[PDB]
Amino acid sequence: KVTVDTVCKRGFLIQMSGHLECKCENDLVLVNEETCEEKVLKCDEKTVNKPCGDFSKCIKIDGNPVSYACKCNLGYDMVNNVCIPNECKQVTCGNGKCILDTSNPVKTGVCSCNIGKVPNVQDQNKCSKDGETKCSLKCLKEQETCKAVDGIYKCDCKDGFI
Amino acid sequence: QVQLVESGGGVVQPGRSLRLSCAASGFSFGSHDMSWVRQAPGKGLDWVAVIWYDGSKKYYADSVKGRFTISRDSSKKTLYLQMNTLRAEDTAVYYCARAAYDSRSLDYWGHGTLVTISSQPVLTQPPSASASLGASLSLTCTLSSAYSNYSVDWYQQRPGKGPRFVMRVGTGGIVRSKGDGIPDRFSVLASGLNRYLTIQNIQEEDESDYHCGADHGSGSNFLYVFGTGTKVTVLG
Ligand SMILES: *[C@@H]1O[C@H](CO)[C@@H](O)[C@H](O)[C@H]1NC(C)=O
Repeated sequence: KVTVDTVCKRGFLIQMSGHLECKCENDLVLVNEETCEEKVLKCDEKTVNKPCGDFSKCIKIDGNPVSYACKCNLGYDMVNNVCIPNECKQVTCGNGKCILDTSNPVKTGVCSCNIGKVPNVQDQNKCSKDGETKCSLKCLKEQETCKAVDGIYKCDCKDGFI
Repeated sequence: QVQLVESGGGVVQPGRSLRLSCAASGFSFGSHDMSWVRQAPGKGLDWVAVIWYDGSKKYYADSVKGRFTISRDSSKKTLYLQMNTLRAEDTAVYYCARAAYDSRSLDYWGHGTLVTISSQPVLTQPPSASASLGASLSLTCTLSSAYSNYSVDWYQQRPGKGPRFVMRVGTGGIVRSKGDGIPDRFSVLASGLNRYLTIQNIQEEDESDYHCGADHGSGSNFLYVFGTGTKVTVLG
């Protein structure tokens, strides 16, 4: 799983209230949890099995005739044109996102909250309670510092260390 | 695992409406095209409508054009079929069918719900076939020369049950995709315009109606066609 020591290929670590994950640079897309690559714009015979989005690949569709479609990888479902774990299909979190939980005997979806929010036991553990989260990211010394932006922690460049 | 359960069937008078549902469980609902297929008493399969995995396209059969509407509420993982201006011609068992992740084959079928309304050729199969226990039988499905390179799907419908997917066979006799729970006694072959489903060491449980089907996606229009069905009788 993604930890503070995890290296993200062409990406960077970010932190929410309950997990860490890699976020891609520029306009790249995730092919797995720790690797970002360039997306293809059109699915066809030349781009089969290449990424076309976060956890999505171009799939050869056998038929009369053969066609090509961009579909989510195994274990993911497309919800509002975004691939998410199947166990997160009907999870509503509010000020957060649903992630896969593997601590119970069966796979479950749990809410991981934006920085500043925590699961609310009085609201089905949704992200509707204010709480503090300490940044655990290990940023570059003298050049970077951990800051919260758009609800996540990430290593930001200090003033003058551009 | 994969499950499709239909609901909403019943008796309706000609001219009125009826909405069918299909609750899906066991798979990524957004990664599969979903279809409705109907079967009138004593007849073969008849494709009704299809909706795209992401929801970009909806296609319908000419017999239901302007009267039926397919929908999916991606959240609830439910497939709908709205039927207006019903006719006695619409009396049939309606199955919701799921397409495979990487092919047009209908690899999973519901058990069906009954609706009773009361107050160029692509594919061809012989109507019947027979064989003795333990023998071998080859079922034939013949294409038109204009579609000589088409792949066809085979489906098995046990008596009193709904269909299930067996195998898709293309030119060269290549297994393009195979259904779940199919015994090794089942195989496929091809020769020119013909596609074959073969069964060795025939059992009493092989007594079924076998249906040939194929998708046809020319231009920006989609259509799934079915043969008449070959009813197989096992002697002994
Ligand atoms: C069959 O028809 C033509 C042959 O030239 C081709 O364009 C088409 O893609 C073929 N389809 C399949 C499924 O082989």
